[PDB]
Amino acid sequence: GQKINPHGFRLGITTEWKSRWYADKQYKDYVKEDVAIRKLLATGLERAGIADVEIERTRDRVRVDIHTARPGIVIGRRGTEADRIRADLEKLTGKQVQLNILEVKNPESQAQLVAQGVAEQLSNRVAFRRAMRKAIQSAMRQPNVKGIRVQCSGRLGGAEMSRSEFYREGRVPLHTLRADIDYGLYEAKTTFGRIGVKVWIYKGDIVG
Amino acid sequence: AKKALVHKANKKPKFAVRAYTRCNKCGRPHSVYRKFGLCRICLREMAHAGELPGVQKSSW
Amino acid sequence: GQKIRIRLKAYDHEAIDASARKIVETVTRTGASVVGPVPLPTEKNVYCVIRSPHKYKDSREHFEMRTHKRLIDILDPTPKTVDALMRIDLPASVDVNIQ
Amino acid sequence: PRSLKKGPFVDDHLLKKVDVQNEKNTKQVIKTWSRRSTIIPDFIGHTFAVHDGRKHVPVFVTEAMVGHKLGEFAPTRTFKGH
Amino acid sequence: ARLVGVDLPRDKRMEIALTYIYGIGRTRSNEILAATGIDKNMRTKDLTDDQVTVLRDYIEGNLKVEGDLRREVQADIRRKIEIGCYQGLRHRRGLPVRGQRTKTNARTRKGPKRTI
Amino acid sequence: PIQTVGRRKEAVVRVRLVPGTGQFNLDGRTLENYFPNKVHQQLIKAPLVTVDRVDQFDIYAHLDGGGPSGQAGALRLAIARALILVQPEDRPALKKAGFLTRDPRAIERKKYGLKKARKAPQYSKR
Amino acid sequence: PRKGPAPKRPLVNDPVYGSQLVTQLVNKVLLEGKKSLAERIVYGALEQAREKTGTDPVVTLKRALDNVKPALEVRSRRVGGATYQVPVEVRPDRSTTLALRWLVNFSRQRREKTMVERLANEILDASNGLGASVKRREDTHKMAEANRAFAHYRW
RNA sequence: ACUCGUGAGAGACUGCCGGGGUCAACUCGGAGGAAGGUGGGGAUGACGUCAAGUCAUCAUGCCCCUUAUGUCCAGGGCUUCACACAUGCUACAAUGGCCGGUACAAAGGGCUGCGAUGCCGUGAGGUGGAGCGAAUCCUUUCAAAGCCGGUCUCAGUUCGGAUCGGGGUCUGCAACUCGACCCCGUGAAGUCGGAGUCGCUAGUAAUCGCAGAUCAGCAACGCUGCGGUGAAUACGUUCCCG
Ligand SMILES: [Mg+2]
Ligand SMILES: [Mg+2]
Ligand SMILES: [Mg+2]
Ligand SMILES: [Mg+2]
Ligand SMILES: [Mg+2]
Ligand SMILES: [Mg+2]
Ligand SMILES: [Mg+2]
Ligand SMILES: [Mg+2]
Ligand SMILES: [Mg+2]
Ligand SMILES: [Mg+2]
Ligand SMILES: [Mg+2]
Ligand SMILES: [Mg+2]
Ligand SMILES: [Mg+2]
Ligand SMILES: [Mg+2]
Ligand SMILES: [Zn+2]
Repeated sequence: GQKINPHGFRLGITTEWKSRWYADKQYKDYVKEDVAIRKLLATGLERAGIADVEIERTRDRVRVDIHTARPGIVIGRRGTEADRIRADLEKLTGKQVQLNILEVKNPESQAQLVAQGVAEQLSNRVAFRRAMRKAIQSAMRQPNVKGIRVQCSGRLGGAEMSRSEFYREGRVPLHTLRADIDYGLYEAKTTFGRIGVKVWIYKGDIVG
Repeated sequence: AKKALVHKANKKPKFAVRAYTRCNKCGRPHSVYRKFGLCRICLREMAHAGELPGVQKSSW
Repeated sequence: GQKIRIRLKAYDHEAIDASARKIVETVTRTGASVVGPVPLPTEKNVYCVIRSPHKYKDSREHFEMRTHKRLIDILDPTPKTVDALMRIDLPASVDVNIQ
Repeated sequence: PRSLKKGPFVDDHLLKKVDVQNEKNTKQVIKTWSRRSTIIPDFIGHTFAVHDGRKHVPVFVTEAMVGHKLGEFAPTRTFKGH
Repeated sequence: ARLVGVDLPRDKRMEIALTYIYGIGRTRSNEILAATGIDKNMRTKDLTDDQVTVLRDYIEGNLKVEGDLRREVQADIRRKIEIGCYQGLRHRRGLPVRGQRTKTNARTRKGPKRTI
Repeated sequence: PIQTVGRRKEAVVRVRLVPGTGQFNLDGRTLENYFPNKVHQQLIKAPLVTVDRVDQFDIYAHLDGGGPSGQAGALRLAIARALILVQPEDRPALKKAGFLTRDPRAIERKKYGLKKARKAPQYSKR
Repeated sequence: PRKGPAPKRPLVNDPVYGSQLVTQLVNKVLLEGKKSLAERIVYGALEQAREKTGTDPVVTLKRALDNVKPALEVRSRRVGGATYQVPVEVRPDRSTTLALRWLVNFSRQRREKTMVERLANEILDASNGLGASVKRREDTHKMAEANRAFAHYRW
């Protein structure tokens, strides 16, 4: 357990909470609902490519912002998917929700989405070295990215002995608190088990 | 956390003292905090994700 | 005369100070007296958890929850000013209790 | 000990049975799972087969046993020695 | 002095001297001396036969001590053993009777370690 | 008025140096009631013995927090600062004797895995 | 102390007697941080000394110190598997440390009812050269002189 | 106006002065300053290692069960006891025990919760409920060690408080197995611990209380944290371990 989660390490300084509310008495109930919402969302738009979910609460208003690579599949042109999700949302939550389905500017700068892309290639029996190098090159071309690291571990290539390989390009200063490190993790599903993909994308320094 | 036990922990028991808390995310019986409704493992994970408002890593 | 106390609570101090400005400005624009944002002591809740899922009772991680507090006492509550305070739009990050 | 405000505790079912038997002047063997009920003086002549977790042990009540719990007379654990 | 069969210590304060009676501890001592009006700070040397008489009269009246008390204690243990209650079986075995640990400790009841 | 604050450990004292003959109103008490220990007395009045104005002042003090020895140390600091206000040219002597330093020594926090801040659990090889 | 000697903490001057020897003595009597108790133990013992000898207590304390301070000491060194007691000179500060430690430790082993009595009597005996602390000094020197041959190690 | 609370900011940089130095790094000392030389302490664990730990938080490949290896319930067990190891706590006392008086904290917790006054109980506690979602009220006006006084007088004791007898309180549907606490009685081993072995370099060790999480209640002497009182010693790198 050698590496502190990059997001949590910077949570007070360089990154921000993925949910905004205040409650004293309702805190436990709010968390329970959040758990339910995020499990309902993480297992719905899997092939849509979700990076972030932000949940805002106040009175009964439940604002859910879903960041996605392409919103096309997250909203049918008839609103079909928005209506289906809002239906299950309000049902579960008990109150009224406003899905603000957004979209990500630079998909290939987004560590969670880069992790999903590597994972899906491994799910489609792509040589893991290929997927690693592809993600590295795509990310480094984009203007903010000053460095990237990608790590895949598990039964790589279907072998019986676990391997943990990593490729790195540029700077990835994990120990620097002011360094803006974007972290993503995704679990690729394969005939021989699960292989974990971690991505660290350094995008520069924040002073506040 | 066998699903039967998770459901039975959500039912009203016939005696008030049979009620016990289980982690809302995974069902773990031990080390469930009252204010969060989560076990120590889920607490650590969610707090690192920033999914618990106001909860941050503590140093002093 | 009648007095209204606004207790403001938040987790981030930046959100709490920003929302103490918004209220003080609204009250000044409606001409009432505002005692101002008095800073109350922060509450600190501390949690200690075992890092590993099993058997490593000497590896721990401390977590913190700070709650910042600001008291705003508004004197001379003109009914227009009361209506304004009820119609201010404030972030969900900030809890406003009005008395 | 159970506080005197509440009096002695006896499982409602158990009570019912012993009452009936002593009301109809009869001393039958009463099958009981209730380890936790106190011996009331009403029990003095009755015989109880009380569960020890494995079987029912015959307990014959006596004057000197009143106010003890029924489970005190059916040992749970067996230890012959090492 | 001589009190209910017990020789009180040579020169001990009264509140301590009375605890040498098998039925009397420090609380009952202070009680008895308050009711009899004898100064608890007195030495046993200075105790007069008249005071000894008032002492014997009070504690033989209100209190059960010495043999009477020992017989009652033995009778209470014997009852438990006879009726076959759980505590009685524990007395037979020479093991803790108040649900204490036996895997370790329990030496006061078990005696010295007979290592195997 | 002359007012100054001295701090030591978790004790804050507020001294009011006024002209007098060597009297202390430590929360309403003299320097023998509040601080019976002779060592504490020698400590509180040490700055005055360096200036030589042991009987040239009265002191009024509010003592809060910490304990007897912390409050004694906070007092000595407060007084020494008050002397700097009364007569600035005493600063070379008072600081040379070290009375103007705020002693930063505070209780070290207890660390997890340990019994105290440094005391470790008993170790065994096997 | 692989990187060199560490600084010695300044000792204050006793308010009642004005010897730093006295406050050093209280820091040896000190148990469990109960300094006020150790303080009055030492003050009481010096008063018992003052009344029994008539003379100034700090002066007799210094005299008893000078009769129990070791000048020469033995340090053990393994050399060729054989273990040799090596005579080494005692630096002045260590001499007084040793003397005071010996005085207090034998006072704790004395027979009188209270520590004030035991400490005062040990101080008085050591002023005359009679006490157990004096015998310890003499035994320390006896072992040094018996090992004079092993001084050539000079470690 | 002093504290204090919490916001913004200043401050430590080998920056300045003297001597060492490759006019080098860096070093020894001095001034100024609250602080001096990464000021003290957290958070932070590189590439790897041990086929270390965890399929019992969770997830998951493959195998197995599906009238059971699923699932509901009552009772019992996880609390056994001739022993052994390990981590602690309380002691063996007078630098103490007991009684009386009296002083000085920090941090934290509280809603079918924390609960003040008064009254009733020797006491645990009862009764009743003021006031507080709390810098407000409750957790006494919040401690103990400490300081003053008296008493015990080196005794297995006025040390010790195990065990066991009797009588109670509270929580809970229910304290037999198997709860904590209180009162009366009882009064064990224990006289500073063999070979050996552990922690600690200053607000440290030692010692003293306080709070919190879990939690109806608690096996809490545990754990996480908070303040009070406060030492000794470090010549040195021959020797042991890494
Ligand atoms: Mg429970
Ligand atoms: Mg007796
Ligand atoms: Mg061993
Ligand atoms: Mg670092
Ligand atoms: Mg293995
Ligand atoms: Mg399985
Ligand atoms: Mg069951
Ligand atoms: Mg167990
Ligand atoms: Mg005692
Ligand atoms: Mg013995
Ligand atoms: Mg003895
Ligand atoms: Mg060190
Ligand atoms: Mg509890
Ligand atoms: Mg401490
Ligand atoms: Zn969980």
